[PDB]
Amino acid sequence: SDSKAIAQVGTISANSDETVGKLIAEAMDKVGKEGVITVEDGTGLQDELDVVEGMQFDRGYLSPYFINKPETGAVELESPFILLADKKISNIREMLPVLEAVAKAGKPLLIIAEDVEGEALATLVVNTMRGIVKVAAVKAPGFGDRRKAMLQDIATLTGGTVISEEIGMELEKATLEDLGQAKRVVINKDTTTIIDGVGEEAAIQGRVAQIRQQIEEATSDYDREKLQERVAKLAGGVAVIKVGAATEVEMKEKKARVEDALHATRAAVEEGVV
Amino acid sequence: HLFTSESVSEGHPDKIADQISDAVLDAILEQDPKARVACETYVKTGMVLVGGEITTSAWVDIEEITRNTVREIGYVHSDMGFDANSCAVLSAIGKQSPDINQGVDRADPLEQGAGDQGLMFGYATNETDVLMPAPITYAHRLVQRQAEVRKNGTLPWLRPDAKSQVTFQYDDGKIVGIDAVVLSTQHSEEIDQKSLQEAVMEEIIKPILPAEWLTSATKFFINPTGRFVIGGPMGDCGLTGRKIIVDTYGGMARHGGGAFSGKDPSKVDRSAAYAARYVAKNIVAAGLADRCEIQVSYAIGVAEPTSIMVETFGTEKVPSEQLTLLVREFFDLRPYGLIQMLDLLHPIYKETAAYGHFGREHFPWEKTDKAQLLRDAAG
Amino acid sequence: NIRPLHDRVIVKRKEVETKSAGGIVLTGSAAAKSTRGEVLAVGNGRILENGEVKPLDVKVGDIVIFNDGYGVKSEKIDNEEVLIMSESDILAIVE
Amino acid sequence: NIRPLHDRVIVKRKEVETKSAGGIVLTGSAAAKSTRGEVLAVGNGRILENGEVKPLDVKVGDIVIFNDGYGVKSEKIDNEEVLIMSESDILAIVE
Amino acid sequence: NIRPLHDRVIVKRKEVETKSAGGIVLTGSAAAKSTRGEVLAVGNGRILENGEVKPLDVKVGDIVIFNDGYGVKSEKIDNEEVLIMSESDILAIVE
Repeated sequence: SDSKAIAQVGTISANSDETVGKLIAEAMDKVGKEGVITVEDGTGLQDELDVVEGMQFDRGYLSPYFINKPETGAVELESPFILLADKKISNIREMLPVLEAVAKAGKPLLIIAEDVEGEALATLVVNTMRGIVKVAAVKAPGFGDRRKAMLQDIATLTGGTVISEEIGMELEKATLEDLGQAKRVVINKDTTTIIDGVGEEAAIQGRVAQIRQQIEEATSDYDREKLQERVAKLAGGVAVIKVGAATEVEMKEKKARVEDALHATRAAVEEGVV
Repeated sequence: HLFTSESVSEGHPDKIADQISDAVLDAILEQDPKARVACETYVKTGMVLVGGEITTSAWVDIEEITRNTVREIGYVHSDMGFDANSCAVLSAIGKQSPDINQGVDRADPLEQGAGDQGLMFGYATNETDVLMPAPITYAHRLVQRQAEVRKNGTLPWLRPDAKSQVTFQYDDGKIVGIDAVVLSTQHSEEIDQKSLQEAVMEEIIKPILPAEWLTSATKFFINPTGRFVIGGPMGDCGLTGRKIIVDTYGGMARHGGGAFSGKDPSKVDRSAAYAARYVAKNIVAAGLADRCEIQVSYAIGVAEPTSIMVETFGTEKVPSEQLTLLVREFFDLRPYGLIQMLDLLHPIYKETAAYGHFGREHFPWEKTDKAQLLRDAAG
Repeated sequence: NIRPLHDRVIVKRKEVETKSAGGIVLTGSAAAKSTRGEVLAVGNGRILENGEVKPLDVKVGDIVIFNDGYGVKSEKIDNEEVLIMSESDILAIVE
Repeated sequence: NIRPLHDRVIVKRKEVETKSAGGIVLTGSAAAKSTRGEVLAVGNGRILENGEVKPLDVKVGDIVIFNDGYGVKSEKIDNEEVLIMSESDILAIVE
Repeated sequence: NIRPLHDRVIVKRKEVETKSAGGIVLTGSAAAKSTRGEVLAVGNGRILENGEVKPLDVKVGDIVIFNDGYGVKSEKIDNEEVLIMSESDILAIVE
């Protein structure tokens, strides 16, 4: 249970390398028990650890005119809305009510749709520049059924409801009850982060239990990895270990050793040590 | 046993050359019902060459056809080193033949003789619904899926160049699963490597291959070296007729090696193979056999076929003498007789140029309307 | 100066609006062509089968609602586009 | 105030009912656009061939049954969708 | 209840018989839609060119033979489909 034993197991499992064992123990302590730790090859000469708190997806802003903080090259929204849509967008006519309603309040709004065409981008950017309503647009992350699954996950965590055309829900009739909330949102060129959502907890436990039980029936370890990553993203944290070596051969050797140490530490936590 | 079939996309120079040759053939056939066409195409970096012997009473300019055809694949940019409009096409075709009046006289079209000597083969198995070997069929479907997605615009950074390899294992002569799936495709530089394989496997690999045939032992390979940005005619020499084995069956059936693209229906090197597949598909759809092949032989300057042989691999429900008897008295194997009953003299060879000449229901030679009659006769 | 013949009427349409039921600003294809205008001059009247002329119901200076179509022709006068149409294209009188 | 010309009437169609002979809710293509509405303003009357005017048979406040088509024109008045259509395009009067 | 306007009448089509000229019960597309019905109400009358009214020949309660086409419009009244049609589409009257 203690971090000393985990560090010792990781050290022994990596050909007596104390640095990787200590790094793995620290990462496991930071992330916790319900989380994902993965290893990717780095670019520097020494290993580094990067941990992500909350959830984030690899989707960025559509247009460079949304950034209100050019110093960091990223846009920050304070207490915004979240609008979830699965249909392609090419005309603004379906969002006049929601945009006018949220402009009547003042605090910002965020749009998560699978794709928005330039016709709506024009009105959105001109409205943001003229200082009437502050909005941002990000593409829906992923593809296929996984995309809708993670859209539902975002809806559950942010305390809102998804808007799907196939379930007979239209965006014209949407109102503030169908929009979620979040403490802060940070969007850069490649990632979008939702910070401290206001969803109900029991829904969170229900969703994580559903995905956890769905893990069992999966036959490919790739699907198991994806669903475990989804569980960690919805609840918990995700950490990545970037191993560093001068040459590609040493890179592969160190990566294999670190993966072996990770597996050994996981098994020791699960069952115990002798 | 472990067998692998490989298919290529329409953006490859050889497939580009094949498409050009068949596009000209359809245009010539549309203008001239009874033209003679024997053409070949060569494509390189910025230079396109066409040649052969085409004897027809009509005239067609090849420039507008080539630009229209190349634009169809999607070569409308100079980023890959080949653009439709910026390129140049030259003609090296002899539009006239000395023998246009000496041999104009004909005795009887129904007794026309074969212009070539050789033996042709057919093949058909009930492993797939399309009556075709599975590994080649699914390899064609994968690259077909990639083009449809690329044309749909949902995946705009994909490039025409793509290659797929599918591996199938057989236990007691039956399919039991999928071993390894490889899809090699060219992409734009904006998207990183990690996001690249995720899109292709979940939208091309996933909704095409059967789910019940995929197990935990299946291995998915995407971009083995890691960077397939370089492609197009710049990276490889282009010429016509080099992968006939890929187009016909993928190696599961013995083939005569005769080139298909750029040839008129008059030559038996193309049409007679179509009839053999038509006969083989018909004789197997009736349930008379699990697999069957038709061996038809022709001699240059000889009208009547020398020999017709049928082989079944011992799966026949009736003696082979009955099988040979039925095909002779129910199928017209005449070199001109099969032309009339398969009505190939129509501008339909453009779509056949890519994605395999066989394995599509809409093709005239892939119909199974005669299967019911043979079942009654042999029953 | 242009004088229409018979029952035709020359109008000029209003500029397209920017704000739409609030602060939302529409640009490009979002803002459609205006479907209203003001009448500048009115025709003499419609020719009846009898031969008499029936004066047009629309008067100078009014505001009309019209439907664009093959009957409405766009003419540029004094570097300003004006619309020439019959009275049948006019649907209603505003205020 | 909007008043039509000749024999045109402006109507406002009723809302699309979801419940159908019970608590079942119809969505999508199951429920189509309504075909009943009430008149807001009535035209002066149709123009006869000789030149006389004939008063219309519809009074303000009646509920009418019409058929939507090419001749029916939709215009936005006071941020409310109303239909401008001829008197001959209505079928019957409810009650 | 509704009443038609001008030259329109409202009819209800009778049920199609199954046993035709004997015990042969017809099912499927063989039992074509009935082309005969009974009038429920009669319109005011067609407006002539001079403006007069010509009373309709059909009287309420009679049985009429008509042809189904584009001019016939169906309306859901009291959860019972009826037909809205002009007198020009009425072919004959039974008895």
